[PDB]
Amino acid sequence: TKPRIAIRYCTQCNWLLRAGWMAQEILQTFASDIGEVSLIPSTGGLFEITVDGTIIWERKRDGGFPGPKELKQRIRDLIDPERDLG
Amino acid sequence: TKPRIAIRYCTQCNWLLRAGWMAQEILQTFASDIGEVSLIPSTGGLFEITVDGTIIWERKRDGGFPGPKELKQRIRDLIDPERDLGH
Amino acid sequence: ETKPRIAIRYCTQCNWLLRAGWMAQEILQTFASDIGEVSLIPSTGGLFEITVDGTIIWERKRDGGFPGPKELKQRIRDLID
Amino acid sequence: TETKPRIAIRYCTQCNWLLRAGWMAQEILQTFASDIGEVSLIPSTGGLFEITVDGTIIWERKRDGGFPGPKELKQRIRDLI
Repeated sequence: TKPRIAIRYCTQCNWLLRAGWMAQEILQTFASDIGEVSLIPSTGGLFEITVDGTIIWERKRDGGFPGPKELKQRIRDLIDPERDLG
Repeated sequence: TKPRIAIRYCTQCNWLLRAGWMAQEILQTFASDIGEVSLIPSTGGLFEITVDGTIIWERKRDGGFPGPKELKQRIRDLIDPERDLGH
Repeated sequence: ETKPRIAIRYCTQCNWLLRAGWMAQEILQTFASDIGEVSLIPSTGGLFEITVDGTIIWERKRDGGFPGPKELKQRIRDLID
Repeated sequence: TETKPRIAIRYCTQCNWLLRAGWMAQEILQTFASDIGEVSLIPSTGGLFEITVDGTIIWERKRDGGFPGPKELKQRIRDLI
């Protein structure tokens, strides 16, 4: 059972591009280790990324949007903490 | 009920880019109307797109990869064939 | 020794930015080494045209739509390699 | 400057920065559309990540401390234009 990642993003805030980019950054790094990445259109300024239900990022709490390094690290810390990302 | 869309794509075939693009084309067109689009890393030359489990594209069956028009129309046809897409 | 410059002109209104950006990435993934740049150029009514140093390798009307990634990479390969 | 801005994103190809460069290109073009002349994606070497407008640097990896978020990227472009 490989982990499942969800990205909930506000459609009218035009956050689809950044959500899709982040999905592709995740899949490029963790291709063989994750089951899927789900892009979930949402409303009202929501931007949230979960790994099997655990929030690794949420816009209000985390103060914006993640850079690729910090996103990969937070996913790694949950699914494969021993992996060196460089 | 808002459908779940899944795109299964072969990781080692370098098909992430096209899978991600199609996900974006789908979400851009059907924003509200779609529950989610899942990108599902797969192996062995698989490229398959399903709408709530119903196959709307598969590489071997359909002879390659879909253009954005045919992709959008196939999804529309499955969710409400009477819905106009302008376009 | 100067590297080819590829341009993708696309209709802004037709929402063709997504497919243009995707093609730019398919091109740079495959020919990273051999090309100098890929330029995305927002353009007017119904245009979708790809050029390699001015040479047209795809136009929407004349080629009957939009290219699949194999026939895009092959047409570039033929011109640059 | 009286021509439409030419934007260029030079990115390290061996670092797998194509994804993030193509993404920023799309963010820029989605926001500014035909107010931009072009966004050029330029395969580079050696950890380079540089964004210019008509040749003026508005972002560089080592002096700006990494990679821009969409909000700041767009504003720096807006500032010049």
